[PDB]
Amino acid sequence: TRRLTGFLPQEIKSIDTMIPLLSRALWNKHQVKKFNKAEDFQDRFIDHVETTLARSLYNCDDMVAYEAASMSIRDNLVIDWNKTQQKFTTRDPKRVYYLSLEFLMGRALDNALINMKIPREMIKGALDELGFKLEDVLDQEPDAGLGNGGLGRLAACFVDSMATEGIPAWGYGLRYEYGIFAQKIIDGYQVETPDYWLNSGNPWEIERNEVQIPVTFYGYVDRPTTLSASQWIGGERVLAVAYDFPVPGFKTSNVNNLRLWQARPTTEFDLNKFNNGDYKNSVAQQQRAESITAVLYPNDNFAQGKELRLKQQYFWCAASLHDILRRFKKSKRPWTEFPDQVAIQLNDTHPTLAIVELQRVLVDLEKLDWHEAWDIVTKTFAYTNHTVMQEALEKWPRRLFGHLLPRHLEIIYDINWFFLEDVAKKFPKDVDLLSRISIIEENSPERQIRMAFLAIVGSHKVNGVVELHSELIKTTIFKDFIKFYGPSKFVNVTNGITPRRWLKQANPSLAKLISETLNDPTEEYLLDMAKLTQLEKYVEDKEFLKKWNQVKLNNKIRLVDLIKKENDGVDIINREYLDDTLFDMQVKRIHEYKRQQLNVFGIIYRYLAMKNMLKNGASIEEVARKYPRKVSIFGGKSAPGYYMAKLIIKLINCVADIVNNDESIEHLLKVVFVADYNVSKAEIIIPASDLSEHISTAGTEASGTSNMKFVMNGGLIIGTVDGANVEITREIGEDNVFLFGNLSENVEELRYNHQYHPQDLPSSLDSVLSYIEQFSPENPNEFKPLVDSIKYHGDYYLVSDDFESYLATHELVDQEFHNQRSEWLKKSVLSLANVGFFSSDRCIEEYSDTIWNVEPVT
Amino acid sequence: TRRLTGFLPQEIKSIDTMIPLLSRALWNKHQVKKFNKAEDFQDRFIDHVETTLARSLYNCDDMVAYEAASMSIRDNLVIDWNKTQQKFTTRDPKRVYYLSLEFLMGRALDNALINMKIPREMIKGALDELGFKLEDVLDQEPDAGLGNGGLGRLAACFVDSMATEGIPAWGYGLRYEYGIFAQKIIDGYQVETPDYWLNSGNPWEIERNEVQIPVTFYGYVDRPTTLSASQWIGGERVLAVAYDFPVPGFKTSNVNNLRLWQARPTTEFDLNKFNNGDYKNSVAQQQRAESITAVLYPNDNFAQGKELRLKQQYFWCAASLHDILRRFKKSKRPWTEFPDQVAIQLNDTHPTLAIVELQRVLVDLEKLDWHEAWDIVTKTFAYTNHTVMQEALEKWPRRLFGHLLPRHLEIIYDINWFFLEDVAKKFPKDVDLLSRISIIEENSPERQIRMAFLAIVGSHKVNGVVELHSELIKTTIFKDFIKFYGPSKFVNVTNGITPRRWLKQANPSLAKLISETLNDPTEEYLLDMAKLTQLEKYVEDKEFLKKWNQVKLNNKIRLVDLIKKENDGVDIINREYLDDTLFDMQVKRIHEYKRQQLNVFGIIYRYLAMKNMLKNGASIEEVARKYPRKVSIFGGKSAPGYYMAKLIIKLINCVADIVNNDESIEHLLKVVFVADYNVSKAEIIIPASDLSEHISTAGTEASGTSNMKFVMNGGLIIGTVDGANVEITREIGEDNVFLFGNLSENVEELRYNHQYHPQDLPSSLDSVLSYIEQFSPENPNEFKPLVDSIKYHGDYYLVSDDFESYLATHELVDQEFHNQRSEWLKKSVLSLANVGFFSSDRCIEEYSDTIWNVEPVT
Ligand SMILES: *Cc1c(COP(=O)(O)O)cnc(C)c1O
Ligand SMILES: *Cc1c(COP(=O)(O)O)cnc(C)c1O
Repeated sequence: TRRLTGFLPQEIKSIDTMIPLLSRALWNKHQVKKFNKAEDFQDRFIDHVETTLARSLYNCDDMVAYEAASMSIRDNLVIDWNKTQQKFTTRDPKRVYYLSLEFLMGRALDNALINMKIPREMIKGALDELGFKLEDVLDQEPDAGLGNGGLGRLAACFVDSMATEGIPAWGYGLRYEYGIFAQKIIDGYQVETPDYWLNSGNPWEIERNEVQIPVTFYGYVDRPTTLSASQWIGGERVLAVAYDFPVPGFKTSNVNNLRLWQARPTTEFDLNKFNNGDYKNSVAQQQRAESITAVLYPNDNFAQGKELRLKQQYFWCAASLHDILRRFKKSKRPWTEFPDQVAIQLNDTHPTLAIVELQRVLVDLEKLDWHEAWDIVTKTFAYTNHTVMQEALEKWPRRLFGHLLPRHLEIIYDINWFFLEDVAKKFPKDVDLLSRISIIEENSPERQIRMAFLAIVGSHKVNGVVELHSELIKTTIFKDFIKFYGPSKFVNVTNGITPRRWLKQANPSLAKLISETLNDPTEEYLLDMAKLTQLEKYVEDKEFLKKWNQVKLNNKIRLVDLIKKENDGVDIINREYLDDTLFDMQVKRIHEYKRQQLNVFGIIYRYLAMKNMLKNGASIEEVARKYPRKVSIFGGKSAPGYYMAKLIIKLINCVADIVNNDESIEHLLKVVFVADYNVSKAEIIIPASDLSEHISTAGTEASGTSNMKFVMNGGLIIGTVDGANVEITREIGEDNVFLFGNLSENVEELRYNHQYHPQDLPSSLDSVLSYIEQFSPENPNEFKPLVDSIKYHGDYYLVSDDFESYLATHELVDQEFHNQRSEWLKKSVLSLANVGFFSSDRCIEEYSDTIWNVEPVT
Repeated sequence: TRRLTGFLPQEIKSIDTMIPLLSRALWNKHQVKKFNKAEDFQDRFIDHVETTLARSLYNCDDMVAYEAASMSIRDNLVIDWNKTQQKFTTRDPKRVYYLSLEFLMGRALDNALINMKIPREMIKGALDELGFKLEDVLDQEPDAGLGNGGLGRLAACFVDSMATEGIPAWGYGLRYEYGIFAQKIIDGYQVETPDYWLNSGNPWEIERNEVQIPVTFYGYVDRPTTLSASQWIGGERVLAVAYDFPVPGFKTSNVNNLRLWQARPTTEFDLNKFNNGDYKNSVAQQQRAESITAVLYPNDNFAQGKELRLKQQYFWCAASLHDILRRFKKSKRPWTEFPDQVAIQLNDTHPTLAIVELQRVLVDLEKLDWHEAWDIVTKTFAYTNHTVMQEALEKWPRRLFGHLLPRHLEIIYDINWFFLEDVAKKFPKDVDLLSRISIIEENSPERQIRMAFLAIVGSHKVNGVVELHSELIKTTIFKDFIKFYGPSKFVNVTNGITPRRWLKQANPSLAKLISETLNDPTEEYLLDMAKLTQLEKYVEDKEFLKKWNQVKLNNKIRLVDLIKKENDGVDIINREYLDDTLFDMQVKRIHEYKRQQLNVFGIIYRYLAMKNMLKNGASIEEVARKYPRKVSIFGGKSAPGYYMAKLIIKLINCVADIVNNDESIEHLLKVVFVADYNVSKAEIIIPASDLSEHISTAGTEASGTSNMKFVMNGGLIIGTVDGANVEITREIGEDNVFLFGNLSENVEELRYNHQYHPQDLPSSLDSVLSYIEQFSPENPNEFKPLVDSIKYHGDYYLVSDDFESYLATHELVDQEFHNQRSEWLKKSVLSLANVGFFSSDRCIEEYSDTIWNVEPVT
């Protein structure tokens, strides 16, 4: 009884003898086996329809089929999830715990079908014989509302690669009920909605009602000097109940685990209250508890949200560390071996409280010496940093932090004290250094606790996400920490993406082409991306290029089908002429620095130029020869209160309404916006891409994984020389990317000249800003804040500066693609051929060998 | 696609031809079959552990096993739920819809094991081979928090019988999240707690996320004379989502359905609000919606609750009628045939709005003539009335009703108008009749709508729950209605209980005995309870009686085991001597008229008598000879604000603390209170019963089904000549029940004399009232209101009057049981032998033949 993920070997050798031989024989002659053949899947599927779902052939529809098929696949997974967890218990290897505030998991079923050792075609077969089109049942699955942007997607890809590599890793996070939110574009505006992804339960979790951790907030420390084992007599306690998500690996039978926490009240219902008619309060406790896992990134733009964000980050750090030390004590190993057995990765600053908490439990509960405990903490953590600009670094104010977490404030003051002593002993008399490098920021009037500095001081390794970013954190925001610790502590591991979701799941038709040309029927190239350089040989010969183009044309058709479906059966994109239609997409977070507005100003410019040309008596054959057939695809969500980002979404929608419906330019240009862009939409959108925009102001992006997703699928980049664009260029060659705009050196000066020595706007740009001051007749000055930020508030994101360069590169793109497609297709094949360094398997190799010092146990 | 419970035959003959023969062959070669053998169940079970629950042999504990096994059985059920629903669709028989505000379903697994055509033993076998004790896994199941008292349990039993009989019936109700509440006795007090029965989901439902009915509140009617099709432009809309619970029948493969509604907001999350930091309001709608199915019987003792109760009753009437007319229209039959096809039973007044609603939809939406519609309404409904005292008849105030339901007020005024005309034409010049029989009560200052009168006027049949009740409603509260309608309309169908839960589930050991003795290996007697009269032959012979008693002893052990478990391993009841311990239980709603206080006053009396006896130098052999070993088992819940009922629970607990721990009486008396008495507890508690108390003031109980449950299990009744006691007595014979106390004739006079001509309290009673004015040292006047109600406020429930009679009958009981158990055992065997009329199968036969005019379609 009692232990769900592994019996220590000894326990099993004792227990086994007290079980009567008949029980052991029966259990053994009826133990579940994994599917070995399609019939096996059919039998599980039909039994779940008839028994679980209490349904029959006559009313098992596609939602039923998905529920049943998911239940069958999870059954198979559980068998290997149990074996793997027992192997690690029996073999006690060093383990990796990956703490991330968001895991952008996407949809689980097809990924399980691909990472299945004995196949999508067998299951595909089996389902079709029972009456089901796999693709129709695949669509019934809601994307897990467990993450949001690239931070979470990086945690997701990693989790996959660790499982493929048999690395003993677990991810810990939160089980958000409602996602971050979900986007509807109502009347050209974004309206936020609850992302109801658990409405019909969730067939992939294991709810572990058995694992319930208590977590405490507020209270007081009573000793009756901080260094000593103190007692936190807290004021509120909530419960963390775990939910296990199994994680398959490609070709392994090693299934690793994601453990997410849901917050529950200590007292569900209060009958006293209800019976006295105080109904609202009888359920009050329940309400408070559930706030903590209700929504991702709760609005912290006011005290209550600042509090809830901290409250949530403590709850997950607390419960996860608890579960991480519980498992350790089954080893019965001495605390001094904890660093040799546990590696915890802080994916960004959000889990830094885990440092302060391990110190808190080792000193207050476990009674170690403050200094012996701190040595263990130090050797256990490592921090990945994703921030460029110092302003985005997380700080908490002392009043709030103290009130909510009294003992953890005490330990942060202690930690900082000894660190600042160590600094004083290394740089005698350097007064200002002590102020700058301190964890507590002495500010007016609220002192802050600088979390990123606490994370450097508590970790044995910090790393950036791309080489240039890494150089930059040693050179800029963490310079003093490099002086005191030495360059050694600051590493780089360039980000990457998983081949199985982003190439084999998202683009099967290309995955088959490669397995055909390179003659690799076992898809071994997904484990060894290095082999894709062989595609370079076949760059020179025609039938291959025809083949390569066809894949991309069929992929374009899928996207077109999606836009039609999403437009209630009406097509937006003109399907005839599609092979000569350049699909140009910019799908990412709507934010002024991502410069979606630069891209829109470029669209309006081209449109204005086309229209003017027609009216000056050119035939469309003449206009089309200069501005050929294009579809601009935009997708992404704005934060709920970012007014300017929400304006940019309305503006894209307005441009689309005038241009898409303007007969005169006869379908030479269309603008489309995809709502509630999530991973599944990105799996349809990315393999269809002819060109993808990666145009942020230079110097603003640290890495950038969707860039890599476009490259792995033969898409070309038009981008700024920033972020992941720089490393893409290194690997695939400068001659294959379309770079433009200013470089970072010139950014601070061009910014200065804008205010204290202004030049003027280019006529091109001035034509579009006057033309929107597009048309918007109902409110002919709605788009004014945007125009006036460029035209009157120093144009901080350099739209004016890059406008002409951007347009010049687009003239290039257009001629390349339409008029000399064999040159275009060579850029695409070579992209593929050299994308392999960005495989998240290589990121996990690097992390395992330099930071975690972890070996696979498979 | 789309229809979940049956394809009209035609639809299938058409569809079938379009399915390719290979799909049809595959589907057909992999269609789930029902378990035919234990291996079949093992395979489903292991697969659910490994796959659904992602677990393994090494960590599949009992919660896991239950979850898995439940899932396997539901799977089997679903196969026949689907067949049955399709048969009815194909055969279009008249259907019965049973509307009930509460369905006390209890725990579903074992019931399913028993009502399983090919067995608990096969499953049992199978589980044990895998490592599981059935009984350990059975306990993991929370009792469905879907009902509360007998009203709901009547609906539950019915549902079972209809299913066994192949009667085409569906039950409609609400899916309460939190039950009514759950009771913890903290410090001897009841503390209400949320009944968290859905904490780990619910493996028996089918969540039909597909069936979502809108329901509307407030608003206005706009015509721009009520008679006409009017438009209700309501002000709030909530959603009703169905959850299907399959309902097996014994030996049938006919599985019928319970459809429960959950209220959902029309808008789950409001991102606008959230983003503005108005977090609280962003989720506000959700909050309001969920109020409607959050809790059963919401506290209506203030406007807000009056409102919520009406709100809830409308929601369920509305959604259910909707679902009932929807299914009707698949028949494509004329509205004039609705009465020939739908029979809707109003289980009590709570669904009377269904009348007004069917009239509302037939007139406003379906556009029938007010008078033609009304004729259909009339012929469709029948009302079972469960109320004795007119005061408990539901009325709603016009302001509130009107405000919440404006159109339904209009129709109620109309309905009433014509009815009152009809009355005037039948009784010219009878002025006051018109006032009395009216549906709208002209009162100060708020006019009420008398729901029960509306229900009479809208039904074609009204029925009481027991013959005497029935006569009484014709004679009293509904007399004028009998004058005007004629006796014919007022029927009786005495209530009853299902044999399979209350005998075979709750008491297997007896069910085996009967199958052994009557040589009926097939348990056919559960279908034909009439055969149990054969047990009467075996009344006379010893081995049988030994056998009969053994059963009851083992059953008592079970209860004891329960109380121990519930007392943290500490036993309360002394296990040695158990066969001579009379288990005397009164498990029911704590209410002054149920007279638990009479029973407690009787316990304290006996204790005071015992103690006094000991102190007067009797040896316990002497005390024991007079007051033999008894365990009073109390169980039941008080309403949250019923101060006096809550006092009574403290008082029972106080008594138990003094008596149970009083060494002196050496275990001759124990008082035990079982907290949070639900059905499962009642399935352990009832077969263990030696005697059960049914002691309400005479004239206060309409029927009373636990009484029958006790009878079916050989328990004897001590009761008032009231309620179901009267019919129990008829059937099993007066000589087998212990009746006492005043008769109803005498109640009004005894009551009068209490105030305007008082006699004095019996000394017996005065001893106990002074003794509690038991001990309670901390607050030596806590129990005063109880004492002063009897002693100074006319003792309206006749405790004083019946005290002595009660004690006298107890003396009888005690002697019968301890000293002449063969006579006791004959009462028990004969009880059994003649309990058969109270089989809910016979209730359902009667209902089917007189009221519903329904035939089985099996
Ligand atoms: C790839 C991915 C991301 C990360 O992309 P960024 O370049 O970091 O914007 C975000 N969202 C989705 C849905 C993705 O698939
Ligand atoms: C039988 C039953 C009831 C109905 O009994 P009443 O005699 O009407 O009090 C109520 N609750 C439970 C748990 C039951 O099993």
